[PDB]
Amino acid sequence: NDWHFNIGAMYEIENVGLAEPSVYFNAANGPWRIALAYYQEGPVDYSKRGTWFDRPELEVHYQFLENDDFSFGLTGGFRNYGYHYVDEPGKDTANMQRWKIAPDWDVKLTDDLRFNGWLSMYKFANDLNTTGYADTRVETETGLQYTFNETVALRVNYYLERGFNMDDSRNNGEFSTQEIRAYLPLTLGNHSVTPYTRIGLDRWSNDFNRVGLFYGYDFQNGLSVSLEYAFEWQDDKFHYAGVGVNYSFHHH
Ligand SMILES: CCCCCCCCOCCOCCOCCOCCO
Ligand SMILES: CCCCCCCCOCCOCCOCCOCCO
Repeated sequence: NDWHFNIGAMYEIENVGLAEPSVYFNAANGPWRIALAYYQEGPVDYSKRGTWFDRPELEVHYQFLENDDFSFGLTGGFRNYGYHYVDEPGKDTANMQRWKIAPDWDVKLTDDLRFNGWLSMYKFANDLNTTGYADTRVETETGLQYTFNETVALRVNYYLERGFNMDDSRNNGEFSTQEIRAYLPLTLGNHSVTPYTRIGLDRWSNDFNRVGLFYGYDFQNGLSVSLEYAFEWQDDKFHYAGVGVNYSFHHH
């Protein structure tokens, strides 16, 4: 079968502040896909330093079935969160892993309408007292896709993320987030434009909205780039900007 490879890089900025460079490489053959990525997050002014962390990751995806009427796959993943704390009590480092098992599906309802989504089951282990994370988490984004034509499609999804603790007497990091996410994927030749919105339904930890715009360009020579902006707020204003480059090449 054909070996499909991808290599890429991204640089994101989240300021209310954070600089986040990352790279990745993935290979696919038949129903299998293996992805490796490295992500780092720290203050934009780390030069002045402060707490930061890196996030190596290995994911494997398997496609059980891929037909027009029904498609389903599964991804297994592992990540380590390497924290480096600055000017804070306790040890200055911590390592917490995240194990992920997540099915994804796409089911045809009509020639124009589809029901798709994914669901991730997570386990977090080690240094959770320092880290503050709940040891268990479930997340899901599932919904409907109405396709106008090859150029436009509408997607409206329900989103849920929640943290639980298997450890009966520990309530650290527990939370619940529910949202409605709408996207309007536009494909224009080599251009890709996807304006989207996140409508907060409710969230509690221990109304929030976001509007954004994704843009991607494909040079059709294996190279593609992307730019994206997002604005989130409560009453709490946050800004997000990101740029990326991907190079696609196959085998056989
Ligand atoms: C095969 C191509 C790899 C493409 C680069 C992706 C980056 C992969 O991870 C590098 C690991 O970064 C350093 C940390 O020490 C390793 C910890 O174990 C993490 C599991 O991947
Ligand atoms: C930038 C996105 C443009 C895409 C437009 C498609 C809009 C489609 O309809 C979305 C309708 O759903 C709205 C949100 O859910 C209701 C909110 O919850 C109620 C009270 O908080």
